[PDB]
Amino acid sequence: EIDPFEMAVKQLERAAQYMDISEEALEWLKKPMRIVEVSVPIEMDDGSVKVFTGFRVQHNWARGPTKGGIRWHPAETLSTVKALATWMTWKVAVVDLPYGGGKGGIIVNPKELSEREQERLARAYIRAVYDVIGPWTDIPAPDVYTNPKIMGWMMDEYETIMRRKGPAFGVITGKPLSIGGSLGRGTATAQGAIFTIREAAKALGIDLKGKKIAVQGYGNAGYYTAKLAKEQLGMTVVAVSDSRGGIYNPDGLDPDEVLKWKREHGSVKDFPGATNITNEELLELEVDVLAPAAIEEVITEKNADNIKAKIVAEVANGPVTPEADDILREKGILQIPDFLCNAGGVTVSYFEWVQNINGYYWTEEEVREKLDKKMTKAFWEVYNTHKDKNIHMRDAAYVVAVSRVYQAMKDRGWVKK
Ligand SMILES: NC(=O)C1=CN([C@@H]2O[C@H](COP(=O)(O)OP(=O)(O)OC[C@H]3O[C@@H](n4cnc5c(N)ncnc54)[C@H](OP(=O)(O)O)[C@@H]3O)[C@@H](O)[C@H]2O)C=CC1
Ligand SMILES: O=C(O)CCC(=O)C(=O)O
Repeated sequence: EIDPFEMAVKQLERAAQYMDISEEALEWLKKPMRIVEVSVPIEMDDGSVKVFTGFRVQHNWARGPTKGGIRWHPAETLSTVKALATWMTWKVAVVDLPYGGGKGGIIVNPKELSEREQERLARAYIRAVYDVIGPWTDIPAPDVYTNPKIMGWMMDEYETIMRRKGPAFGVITGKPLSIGGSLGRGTATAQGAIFTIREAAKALGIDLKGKKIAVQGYGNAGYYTAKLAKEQLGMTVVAVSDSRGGIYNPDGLDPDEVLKWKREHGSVKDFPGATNITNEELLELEVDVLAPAAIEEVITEKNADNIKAKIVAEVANGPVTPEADDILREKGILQIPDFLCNAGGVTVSYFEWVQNINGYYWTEEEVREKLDKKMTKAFWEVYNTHKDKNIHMRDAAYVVAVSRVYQAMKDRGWVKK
């Protein structure tokens, strides 16, 4: 139940309800512009040939070449890929990139595939979808169960097929630094989230120096968010959690020590000098910034009234339900929309694509400054729409993104109204 695509269409329809958009443009936006389903045959280590199902959905390319990652998950469906491409369209539109929306995926369990089999899978996927991808057509990226090594393999296969007739480095992002990689990719999402948190604090008029932050989820995104907050913003990290449990310390925590203790003991549980807590009561501490960077849909009707965070930074992909959205807005809580808070990753991916296209590569400082400018401008545009239209922050972000895409469509002459 609860079809993925249908939910995206519903959301797109809730967004259009707050803005003036023609019916033909909305109907165009409700349909992906191109969907490609291909068979991906690879040779297994036992010599047998197995055929996998691969997807490549390009939702819209009015603003430019489509952008989106490739997922290798056993539960991947065409509907999920279409919904994620639709969401990626708004994600690149809100942060003002010359990109469209795209997405790819292969129905495969990568846990049971060896390195050689994974390389064969990546190369065969490239051989299957070469005709619909390119540096100026469709730029894939890392995603769940996919890493930069697979990006390098895919880029090498694309370069082999294209015969080095153009910027083969720019066809795919997230590559290793040795081959067309970009500095600052590892901490892109956390850096963008930190920039949006700083801008939100500036908007609310509060100083983050010496304040408290709780991060729910301690993956790369959560750990880097906590570390960057403590370093740059000067905030005090109070509570973190893994999939198992959480810890509490009112005097503060050192993210590096927590990470060191997490990989050593396999979990964040039972950290010395800290009190063991659960995610459900961790979301309820009185803090100024709360950053859910974990399992989706963790804030609902049950716990919406108990949130005491002044700012909620949705690092994860939609951890707050729309009814919880309304409840939090009624309480005077500033929410950064999920596809705006974690837009730093796609922005750094765009920077990598620009570097590959141009043949000139930037330093860490230049990438950080450009990311700062882009994220600050996007957040301030969203907040200004919020204030002007008297709508929710998520609604304002949807309004901005759909307005940009609609203007791009009207300029091309695709829609006459
Ligand atoms: N990675 C990125 O570049 C960006 C990520 N996002 C979204 O953000 C989130 C984090 O990013 P990512 O680095 O990929 O995640 P990771 O795979 O690196 O880490 C996953 C983490 O969340 C924890 N977790 C899983 N389920 C729960 C749960 N039910 N309760 C509490 N903690 C849980 C895991 O715990 P444990 O350590 O015990 O396994 C782990 O700490 C994801 O949801 C992702 O989709 C979007 C923006 C870009
Ligand atoms: O870099 C990209 O194009 C996709 C990265 C991503 O998964 C994201 O930013 O949500």
